[PDB]
Amino acid sequence: MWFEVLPGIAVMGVCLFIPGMATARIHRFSNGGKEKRVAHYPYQWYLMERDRRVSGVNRSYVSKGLENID
Amino acid sequence: MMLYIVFILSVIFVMGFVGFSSKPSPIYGGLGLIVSGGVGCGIVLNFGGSFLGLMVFLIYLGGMMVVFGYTTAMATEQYPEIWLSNKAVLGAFVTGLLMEFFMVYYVLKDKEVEVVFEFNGLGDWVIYDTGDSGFFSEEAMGIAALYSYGTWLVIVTGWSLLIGVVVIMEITRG
Amino acid sequence: MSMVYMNIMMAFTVSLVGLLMYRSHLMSSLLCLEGMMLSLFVMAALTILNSHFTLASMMPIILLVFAACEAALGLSLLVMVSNTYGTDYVQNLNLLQC
Amino acid sequence: AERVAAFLKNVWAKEPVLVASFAIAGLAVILPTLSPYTKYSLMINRATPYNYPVPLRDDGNMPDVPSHPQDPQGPSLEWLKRL
Amino acid sequence: RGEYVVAKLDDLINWARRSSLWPMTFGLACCAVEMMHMAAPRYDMDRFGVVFRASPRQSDVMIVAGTLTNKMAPALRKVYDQMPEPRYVVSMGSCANGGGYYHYSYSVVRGCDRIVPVDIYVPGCPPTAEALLYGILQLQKKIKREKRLRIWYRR
Amino acid sequence: YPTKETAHWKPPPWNDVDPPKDTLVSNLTLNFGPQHPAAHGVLRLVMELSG
Amino acid sequence: PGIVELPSLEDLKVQEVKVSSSVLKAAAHHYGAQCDKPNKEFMLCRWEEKDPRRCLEEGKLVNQCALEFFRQIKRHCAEPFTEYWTCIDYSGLQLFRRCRKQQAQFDECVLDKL
Amino acid sequence: PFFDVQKRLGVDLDRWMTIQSAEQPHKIPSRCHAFEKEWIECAHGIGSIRAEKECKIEFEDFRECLLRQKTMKRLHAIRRQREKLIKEGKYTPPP
Amino acid sequence: SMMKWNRERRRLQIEDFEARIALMPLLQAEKDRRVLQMLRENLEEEATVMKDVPGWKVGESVFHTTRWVTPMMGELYGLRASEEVLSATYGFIWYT
Amino acid sequence: MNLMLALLTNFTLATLLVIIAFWLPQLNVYSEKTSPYECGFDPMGSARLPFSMKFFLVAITFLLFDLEIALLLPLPWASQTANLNTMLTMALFLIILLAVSLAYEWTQKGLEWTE
Amino acid sequence: MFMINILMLIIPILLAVAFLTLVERKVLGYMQLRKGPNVVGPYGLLQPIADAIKLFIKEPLRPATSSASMFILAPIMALGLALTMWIPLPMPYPLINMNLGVLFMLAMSSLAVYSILWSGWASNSKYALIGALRAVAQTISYEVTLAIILLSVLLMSGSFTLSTLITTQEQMWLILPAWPLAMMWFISTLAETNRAPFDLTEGESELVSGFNVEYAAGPFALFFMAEYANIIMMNIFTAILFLGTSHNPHMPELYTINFTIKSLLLTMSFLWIRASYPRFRYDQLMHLLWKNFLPLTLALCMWHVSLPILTSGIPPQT
Ligand SMILES: CCCCCCCCCCCCO[C@@H]1O[C@H](CO)[C@@H](O[C@H]2O[C@H](CO)[C@@H](O)[C@H](O)[C@H]2O)[C@H](O)[C@H]1O
Ligand SMILES: CCCCCCCCCCCCO[C@@H]1O[C@H](CO)[C@@H](O[C@H]2O[C@H](CO)[C@@H](O)[C@H](O)[C@H]2O)[C@H](O)[C@H]1O
Ligand code: SF4
Repeated sequence: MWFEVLPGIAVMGVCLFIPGMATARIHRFSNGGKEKRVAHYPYQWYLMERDRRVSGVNRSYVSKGLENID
Repeated sequence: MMLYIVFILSVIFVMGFVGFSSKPSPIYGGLGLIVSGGVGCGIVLNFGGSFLGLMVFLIYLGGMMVVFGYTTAMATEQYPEIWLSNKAVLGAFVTGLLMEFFMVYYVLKDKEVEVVFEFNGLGDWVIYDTGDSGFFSEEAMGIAALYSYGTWLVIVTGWSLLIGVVVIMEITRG
Repeated sequence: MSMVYMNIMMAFTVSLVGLLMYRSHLMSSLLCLEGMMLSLFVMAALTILNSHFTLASMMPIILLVFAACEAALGLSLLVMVSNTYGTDYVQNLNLLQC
Repeated sequence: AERVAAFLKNVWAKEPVLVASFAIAGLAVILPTLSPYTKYSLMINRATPYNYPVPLRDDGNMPDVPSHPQDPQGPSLEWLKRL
Repeated sequence: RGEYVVAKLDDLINWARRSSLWPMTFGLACCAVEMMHMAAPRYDMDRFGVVFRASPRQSDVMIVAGTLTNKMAPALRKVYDQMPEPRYVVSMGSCANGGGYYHYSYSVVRGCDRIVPVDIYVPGCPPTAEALLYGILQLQKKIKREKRLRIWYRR
Repeated sequence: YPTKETAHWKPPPWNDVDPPKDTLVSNLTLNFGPQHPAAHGVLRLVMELSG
Repeated sequence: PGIVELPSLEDLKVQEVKVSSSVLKAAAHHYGAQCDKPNKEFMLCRWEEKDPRRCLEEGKLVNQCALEFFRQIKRHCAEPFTEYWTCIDYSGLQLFRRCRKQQAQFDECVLDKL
Repeated sequence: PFFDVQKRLGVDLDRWMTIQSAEQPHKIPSRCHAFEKEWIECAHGIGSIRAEKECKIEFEDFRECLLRQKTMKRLHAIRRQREKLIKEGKYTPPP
Repeated sequence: SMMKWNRERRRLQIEDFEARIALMPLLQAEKDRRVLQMLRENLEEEATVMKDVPGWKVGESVFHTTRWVTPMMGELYGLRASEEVLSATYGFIWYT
Repeated sequence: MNLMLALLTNFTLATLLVIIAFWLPQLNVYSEKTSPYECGFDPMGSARLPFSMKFFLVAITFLLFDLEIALLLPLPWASQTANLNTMLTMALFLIILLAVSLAYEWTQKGLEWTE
Repeated sequence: MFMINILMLIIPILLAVAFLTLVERKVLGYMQLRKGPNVVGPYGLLQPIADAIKLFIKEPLRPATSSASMFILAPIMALGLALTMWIPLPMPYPLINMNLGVLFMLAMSSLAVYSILWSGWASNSKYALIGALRAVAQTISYEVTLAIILLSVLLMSGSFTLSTLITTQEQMWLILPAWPLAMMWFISTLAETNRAPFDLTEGESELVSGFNVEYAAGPFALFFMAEYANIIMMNIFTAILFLGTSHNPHMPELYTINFTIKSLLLTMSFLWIRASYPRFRYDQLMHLLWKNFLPLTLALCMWHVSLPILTSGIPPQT
C-alpha cells in the first residue's frame, strides 16, 4: 500500500530537518543565546568590531547597557 | 600566513597560467585556465569586489565549457599531450615553475624583490584602506552606475554584441 | 609596488609568451588570448578596487564583454580553418607565402 | 484591421509563445509612461539617505533651511507614509 | 577474539552483497521475456533490491537468459570479464544450461559454462518467472554462505 | 628574382580559389549493441556517426 | 619632508560611551533629536577642516552630550529602555520591525517623564 | 580627442569616467581624491610642458598616494630594523 | 501584494538609515580619537626602534603637502600582532 | 576562514571516500577486465577521434549571450538610482537588442543544427 | 563550533540522499503498480545501507585507456561541489551568509558541469564521450535562461542574498506574482540536474550509461550521491525562491518544519515527473529553451524591470 512509502519519506524528512535545526541552535549557543549577527555591509562590521572592544572580553556578542555608564 | 592569502592565491594564479601557456592538449589547457579563473576570483574578492570576482569566474566557466566541446571536435588527436608527454611542453612548464619559484623565494626571504622592477614583499594588506563604515558596497554602486552614468557604454557594448551575432553567422557560412 | 602586482604582471607576461610561441593547435593559442584577458581583468580590478575609484568599477565588466566577442570571433575562424583542412594546425595556414 | 486581426489569429494558432512574448514586452515599454505611480519610484529613491547629510554653516540668510531635524522646514516624507 | 569479529564481518559484507544484487541488462532470447516478467509488478524483483543496470561496470550478476551462439560467445565473455568483482553468473533455461533444443546445432554453444563460470542453473524452457526468482533467491543464500574473511583469517 | 628557397613557389589561382582538400573527414564508428538496453541484447548494430 | 604633528595621548583622553551597538540603535532616534546641536557642530567641523586633529575639542562635546543623554535615560526610563534594546539585541540584523511593542513602552516613557 | 565632438556638441560620452575626482555615485570619494584635485587644479590650462616642471610637487604626492612606494620603504625599513633588534635582545614590543 | 509590501520595506529601510545618521557623529568622533592614538603609539615605538640609525628622522612625512592624509593599513597596524592586523584587513570580507 | 574550512572539508571528505573505495576492496586486475567498454565488441578506432559538433553555431552564440547576463545581473542595484528615466531606457534597450539578435539568428536558421 | 556545524550539514545531506534513493524506488514502484524495496529491513528501510556498503567493497576499475588523474578527480569534484551548494542555504540560517549567495550558486553549478565533462572525457570511451558532449549541449541549453529567470525574481527581492528572499515573501509566496517564471524555473532545474525527461548525459536507453559508463564501485557511488544531492538542493532552492516560509526568530524550528515539507514535496515531483513522461531528444531540449523559454524569459525580464518602477514598488537595496 502507498502508505508503506511514508517511513522512507519520514526518515528523509528528519535528515533534512537536522541541518536547519543544528545551525540555528549552534548560532544561539555560540552567540550568547542570540542570533548570530549579520554584517553584509561595512557599517554593520564596524559596529560589530566596536562591540568587540566595548565588551571588555573581546566578544562582539557580549553587550553592555546602561550599567556601563557612570 | 593568512595575511598572505592574496599572495598565495596569486602564486596559484601564475601556476595555472604556466599550465596552459605551455600549451598541452586544450583539454588540460582549459583546466589550467579554470584554476586561474578560480583563484583570480579569490584575489579580486579579497579586495572587496565579490561581484567582479564571481562574474569573471562564471563567465570563464561558460567559455571553457564551449572550448571543451570545440576541442573534442576540432583540436583533438590520438594521444593528447599532458605536460609530461612532450619535451617542449615539459620544458616550458618547468621553466615557468622555476621562474615563479625563485621570484617567490626571494620576495619572501627579503620581504622585497626586483624582478626587472621593484616590488615590495611586506604583504598586500599594508595598502588597504582604513576607514570603511558606509552602509553599502562600493563595487555594487559603481557597477550599478552603468545604467545611469554609462549610457554611452551601454550603447556601444550592446551594439557590438548584436554585431557579434551577425558576424559569426557570416564567418561560419560556406 | 605591492607583491601581488609582481605575480599578476608575471601572469600576463607568461600568457603573452605563450601566445607568441606557437605550437600546432590553433585552439591552444586561442586559450592564451583568453588567459591574457584574465590577467588584465584581475590587474584592472585590483587597481580600481584598491583606489576606491567607484565609477571605474564597471570597466572590468566591459573588459569581459569584449573578451567574449574576441573569443567568439576566434572560434568562428577556427571552425572555418578546421572545415577546410580537418585539423586546427597553424602550419596549414601558409598558402599566402605565395 | 482585417489584415491584422487575421494576422494575429494565425500567430495565436501557430506560435502562442511568441504572441505572449511580444505582448508582454510591449506592455513593459508602454505602461511605464501611462502609470500615475512612476513618479514616486524616483522620489523614494531620492528620499533614501545613503549618505550623511552634511550641515550648512548658518550665515544668517537661510530661512528655508532648518536649525533642527524636527523643524517644519525641509523636505517631508508625509507623502511617503500615506503612499 | 578475531574469530568472532571476522565471523560478524562476513555477515555484514555477505548481507550487503546479497541484498543489493544488480543484474546486467543482458538477455538473449525467449528466456529474456520471463526475466522481464520477473521485473513486472506481480513479482517485482526490485522489491528484493534486485535492480537492472546496463553497464557491466555497475553490475554484480550476469543472467544468461537465452541461447548463446558461437557468434555471440566472445561478446558475452567480454562483458563478463568487464564486470568488477565479486561477480556471479546465473544460467537461465535449457539453452544457456546445456544447449537445449539447439544442442546439436553447428552455431550454438552447448552450455554457457563453456564460456563463463556459473553459480546457479535455472531449469526450464523457459523457466517461469517464479522459477527464475527462486534461482535468484538461491544465489542470495549461496552468497550468505560465503566465508571470505573467515578463510582469510585462518590463512 | 628566383632563388633556391622560392623554387617551389607557384602563382596563385587566377580566381584566388584553391581546390578543396580531402584530409579525412571520417565518421565515428560505434558498436550499438549487442549488450545494450535498446539493442534487444543480440543486435550488433554497427553505426557510422557524424556527431 | 616635515614631521607630522600628533596630539598627545592626554589630549585625546575622553570619557567614552561604552554601550553596545544595540543600545545605540535603540536610542538612535531620540539621540539624534536631543543631541543634534553638538553633533552637527562636530560634523560641520570635520567636513570643513578635513582634519581629525582640528576637531578634537568639538569631538569631546559629542561625547559629553551623549553621556548626559544616557544619564537622563538611566534616571527615568532605565527599565523600559532595557527591555527595548534587549529585544533589538536579539535580532541578527537588529531590526526595528521586530520590537514595536517594547519601542512603544520606551517611547511613551521618555515622552511622559522627559 | 582627435575630433572633440563631445566638447563641440556639449555632450558627455565618456569624460565622466576619465578621472577619479569626477562626480561619483552617492558622493563616494576615491582614496586619492584630494591629491588628484590638487594636481589637476595646479596644471589646469598651462599645458603639459609647463605642468611637468611647475606641478611636480603636486604630482609626486599624487603618485605617492597612488602607489604608496615611499610609505612601504619607510615601513619596510622599520620592520626590518625591529627584527634586527629582536634577536639582539635590544627591544621589547609593548603589550 | 508585492507593491504594498515593498513600499513598507522602503519606509523601514529609511528608518534604519536615519538611525545610522543619528549615531554617525559619535562614531566619527570615536574613530578620530582611535586613529590618532594608534598613530601616536606607532610614533613612540618608532623613536626607540630607529634611534641609533644614521640619519633617520622620527615621524617624517613622505608627503610634501602638510595636509592631513588618511593612513593606510600598514601605517596604522604597522607593528601590532597579526591577529589584530588580520581582523582589521580581512575580517569584514571573511565574516561568513 | 569559515568558507575555506567548509570548502576544505567538502572536498577532503570526497577524497577520503575515494581513497577508501580504492584501498578497501579486493582487486583483481587483468587486461580483459580493464579494456574499454563498447557493448561486448572491441571498439573501432580511438575515442579521441574528432566528434562533430552540429550545434557549433549555438555554442558560439552562447558565449555572446552569456556575457549579456553579466551585463543584466546588476539591474536590481541599478533600480536604486534616482535617475530612473535613464536606467529604464538603457535596461530595456539592452534586452531588446538581445532579443533582436535572437530573432536574427532564429530567422537566419542559426539555431538549427547542421546536417 | 563551526566544524561541528559543518558536520551537522554534510552528514544529514548524505543520509537524506541515501534515503531519497529508497523513496524514489518506492514511489516509482507504487506508481508502476508494484511495491519496490520491502525486504531489506522493514519497508525496505535498510536498502540504502546495503547499496552503500556493497558499492564500497566492490572492486573499482581504472580503464586501461583512461586518463588516470582526471578519472579520479572528476568524481571527487562532483561530490565536493554538491556539498558546497548547501553552505549558503538559509534553513532559516545559512552556514555561510553570503551577500551574493545566488551568484555563488550559479558559479558552483557551472563548475559542477566539468565533473561530467572530465569524467566522460577521461574515460576514453565512446559512450562516455557521447554522454559528456550531451552535457555541453544541455548546459548551453539552460544556463542563459536559468540566470535570467533568477534576475527577474530578484528584481522583486532586491538583492542576491538568499536570506532576503525570506523577507521578500513574508506576506505572500512569490509564486503568485511570478508563476510564469516558476514554471520555466522548475523545468530548468530538471535540465540543470540532468533529470528526466532531460536525463540525457546518462541517457540509459541510448548510451547504456553515458558519461559514467566506465565507473564502478565507490567512484560510481560518488556520482550517484552527487546527482541526488543536487536534486534535493535545487528543490530547496526552488522552495526558498517561490514558496517562502515565514520565519519566527524565536522559534526557528517552525520554519525548518514547514520549509522541509515544501522541499520534500518538490523533490517528490521530480520522482513523479520521472514516472510520467518519455525523454526529450537532446536537440529538442535546446530548441525548447532557446525558442520558447528564452523569448518569454527575455520578455518577462523587461516586464519585471518595468513593473516595480511603474507601480512604485522597488524593493529596498538592503
Ligand atoms: C533597438 C532599440 C531599442 C530602443 C528601445 C528603448 C525603449 C525605451 C522606452 C521608454 C522606457 C522608459 O519610459 C519612461 O520611463 C520614465 C521613468 O522610468 C518615466 O518617467 C516618469 O517617472 C519618472 C520617475 O519615476 C519621472 O522622473 C518622470 O518625470 C516621469 O515622466 C517616463 O514617463 C517613461 O516614458
Ligand atoms: C523583447 C523580448 C521579447 C521579444 C521576442 C524575441 C524573440 C523573437 C523570436 C523570433 C521571431 C521571428 O523569428 C522566427 O522566424 C521563423 C521563420 O524562419 C518563424 O517560423 C519558423 O520557426 C517556427 C519555429 O521554429 C516553425 O514552427 C515554423 O515552421 C517556421 O516557419 C518563427 O516562428 C519566428 O519566431
Ligand atoms: S531455453 Fe527455451 S525459452 Fe529459453 S531461449 Fe532457449 S528455447 Fe527459448
